[PDB]
Amino acid sequence: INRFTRRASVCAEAYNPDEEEDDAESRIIHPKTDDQRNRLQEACKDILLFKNLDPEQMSQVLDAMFEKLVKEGEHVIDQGDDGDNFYVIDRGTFDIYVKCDGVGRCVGNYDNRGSFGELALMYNTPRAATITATSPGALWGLDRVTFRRIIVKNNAKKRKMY
Amino acid sequence: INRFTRRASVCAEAYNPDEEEDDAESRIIHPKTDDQRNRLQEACKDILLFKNLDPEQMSQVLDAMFEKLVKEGEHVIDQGDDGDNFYVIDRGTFDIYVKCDGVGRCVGNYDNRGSFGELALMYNTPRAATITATSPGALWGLDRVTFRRIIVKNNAKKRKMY
Amino acid sequence: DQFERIKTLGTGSFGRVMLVKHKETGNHYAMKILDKQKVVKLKQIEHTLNEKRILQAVNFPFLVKLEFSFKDNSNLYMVMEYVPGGEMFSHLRRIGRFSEPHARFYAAQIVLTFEYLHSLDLIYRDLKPENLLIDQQGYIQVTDFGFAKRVKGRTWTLCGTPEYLAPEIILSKGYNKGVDWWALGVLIYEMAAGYPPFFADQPIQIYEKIVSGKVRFPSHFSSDLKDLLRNLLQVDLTKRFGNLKNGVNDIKNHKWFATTDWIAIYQRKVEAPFIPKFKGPGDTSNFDDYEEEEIRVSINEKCGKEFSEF
Amino acid sequence: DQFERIKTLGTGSFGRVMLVKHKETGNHYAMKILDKQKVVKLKQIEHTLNEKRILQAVNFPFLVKLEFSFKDNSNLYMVMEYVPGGEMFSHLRRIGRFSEPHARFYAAQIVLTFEYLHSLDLIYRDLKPENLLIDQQGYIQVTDFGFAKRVKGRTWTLCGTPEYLAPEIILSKGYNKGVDWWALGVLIYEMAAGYPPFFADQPIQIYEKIVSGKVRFPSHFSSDLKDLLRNLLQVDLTKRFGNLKNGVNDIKNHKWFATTDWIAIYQRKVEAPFIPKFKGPGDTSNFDDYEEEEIRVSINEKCGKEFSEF
Repeated sequence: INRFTRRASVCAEAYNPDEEEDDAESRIIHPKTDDQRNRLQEACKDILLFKNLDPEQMSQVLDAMFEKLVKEGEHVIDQGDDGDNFYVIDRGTFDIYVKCDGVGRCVGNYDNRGSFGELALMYNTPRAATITATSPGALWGLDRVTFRRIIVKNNAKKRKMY
Repeated sequence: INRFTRRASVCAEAYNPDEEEDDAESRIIHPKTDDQRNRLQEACKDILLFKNLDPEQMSQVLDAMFEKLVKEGEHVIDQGDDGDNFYVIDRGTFDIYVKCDGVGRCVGNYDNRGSFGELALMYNTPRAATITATSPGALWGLDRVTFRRIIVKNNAKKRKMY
Repeated sequence: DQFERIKTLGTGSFGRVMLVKHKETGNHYAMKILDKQKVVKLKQIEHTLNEKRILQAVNFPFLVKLEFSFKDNSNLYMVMEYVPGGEMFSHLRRIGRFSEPHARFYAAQIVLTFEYLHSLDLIYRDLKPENLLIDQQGYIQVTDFGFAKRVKGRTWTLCGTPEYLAPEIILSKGYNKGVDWWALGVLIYEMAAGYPPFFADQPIQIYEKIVSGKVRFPSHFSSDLKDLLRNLLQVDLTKRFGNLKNGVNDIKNHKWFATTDWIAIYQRKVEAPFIPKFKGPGDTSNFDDYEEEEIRVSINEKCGKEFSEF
Repeated sequence: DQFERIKTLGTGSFGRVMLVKHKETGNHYAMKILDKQKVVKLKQIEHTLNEKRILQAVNFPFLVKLEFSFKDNSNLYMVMEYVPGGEMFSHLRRIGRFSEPHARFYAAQIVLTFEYLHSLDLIYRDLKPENLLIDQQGYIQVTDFGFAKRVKGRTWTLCGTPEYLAPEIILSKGYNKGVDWWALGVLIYEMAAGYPPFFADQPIQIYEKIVSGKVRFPSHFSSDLKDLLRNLLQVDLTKRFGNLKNGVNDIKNHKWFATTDWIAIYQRKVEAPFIPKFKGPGDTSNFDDYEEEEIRVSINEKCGKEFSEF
């Protein structure tokens, strides 16, 4: 009747901001130019995660960002290892070749348009597909560790105070 | 964006219309009772193929139908091997198991209806199911070779006679 | 290794489960191997520790026994009582859909186990149709309890399955009970319509459907549960009429749910509406034709200092 | 001993297309390899014999001028032209919704190739998204011509469109070339709505949807396309627009083709809307990748007389 796909768990690191770690207020802001932030806000103000979020959290996320220069021909990500990074579509053509049952197939080429990689921030999931860079460019390397930590800390502080 | 699907080539058995010589009327002969024949006709009427067939072809198939007695714990048909037979559960209940990524998941059973391997007669394809015995019973049906031969003979007769 | 194996019983992300015969008594039992490979590769020791601490002092009819537990230099095997019968999802897929009494009994058992877990401050967490066992005497049993928590408190855990989530879990918001109630509103759908609830070729559609609470009225559905399904999906929980802290003075006073004699159900006496057909020791007609994978025993010590609580 | 292989381009249930290079001059080309082991069991010599004559029956730009084939002891090779671009199915899956100019150009090319195939009275027979390649010159080409055949009488070799099969052939009956439109008509849906036509997985559901004359019309179709789809809805497609005298009047005079000019395309001189990027020779980035698989077959004769004509 149907193939009936599996239903594996989606557990992850139980981040309990209460008595974990030792540091505090580890924001690590990375400011940049104003034009880049203004251009990125147009796309950041439309994601399901940012559609309902406090302006302070959005500003903090926009301020905290790391850039990485990727040249033509570089297999930085491959379907196999675990996935912990959120890549934003800044500029340049990037092909998404997924290994469908061990066979490469282009899913959807991204050229300074669209949004992807947010699924990696939902739970512990391996690499979505191979991101082949057709030409040089500068991508945004946002790790998973940073996103949950302040995004939950602000809510906890607001619930404790407010 | 989408689960997607394969584009495998499909196949069907060939035939030589120039070969007009065939059997006199039917090879296998096994006239059953009236109640069994009526039940088989009522069960076959629910099939789409039997919606346009005339009483002549129905009577021919009923006279040429082949019955097979399956005991308990018996096993003949298996997955993987090229399907070359077809039967219909006249009575009882037999659960069918289909592979699902190394797991023979169940699909269901039939009770005086249905048709195990009805699509196998439409085109040559490996066995995409697995039958298992449960209790003594009888299955009515015909192999793919004789069924296709009779169908092509009837088609040629209806095309040339007019 | 004081147990003679027979044949595998199941394999998946949760782990491996095989069938063994007690050498000291001669009885078919289930043996679940923890492996620990995925645990070390995915970090899942907290859930195991919580489940162990819970089972240390928890026992109810809707729970599996813990008889002998074995830990090796690099592996762990938990023994449990086997319940020949198989899961109900297989029968549901084979037939198609159950009747109203079946759904009523399912809801009764669900509320009963919910009240039992709340009596000692517990959360079921994961909930899927592949965690049910029906015996011959009608005693239903539940398996897979690693996804639990000692005290509800106020954490931000993320797990389960994409097919059973709510906006509160996507952005952790406590969901002390919504995750165990909102998602439940769709469970009945799986046992009502002739097709799975979520049918999409992309997780984005599933997420959009989960966020946008709206049940599609099937072409053939009873008008009794229609009003209940039209309101089961909600954001908050205080606005829900039938959602009292007791959980007994709300479902019993419902429209269709009225003659649910819970006094006879909680005492394990009323027979189930569908008993599986037995044949011999360790039946396999109800179970699938899954094969056994490559098994491997321990060789040396590698991660024996993990569960250092015994 | 002339062309040396490089890597694999794609294998299927009939043959494997790979990349080859000439040892004399040196130019990248495509080569289809087939194994007689799978053909002997199925016995499909009639379909393969048509290629021997199709190799010469080529006197038009659209008709890909195939190269000379070579039969071995247990393998056959056929060289063809190179396609630096890619397939249309991949582009459709990547985008999923073409504009008005692109759709008009695709419809014009489809009409042109259909008229070209009908002029010679050569049944296309095979039809699938894979049979449409985009060359670097900004045109469309067809592949796999072995299924083509022209017989005076009827036929019964069912093979080509298993999914997109009209209800007139599912009952094991005759058919005409007009069916080539029907099997392709549903394809236009993929270039209009955004999702596949059949939203199921079991062949039974696909057959029920095909026999059931009902097609949705979301708020995304054109004006003339809606009328064209509504006109074709009966089960017994008797009023087909292709089964006419010349077969190029009602379709060309329709409102969909308000402006057309086949003379401009006859001489090949109109640049396509968007040609794939050509990054020099060996630009196999547009095509889908595949695992490498060398020829591991023993050099031994296996029925030579059965493969004499080649």
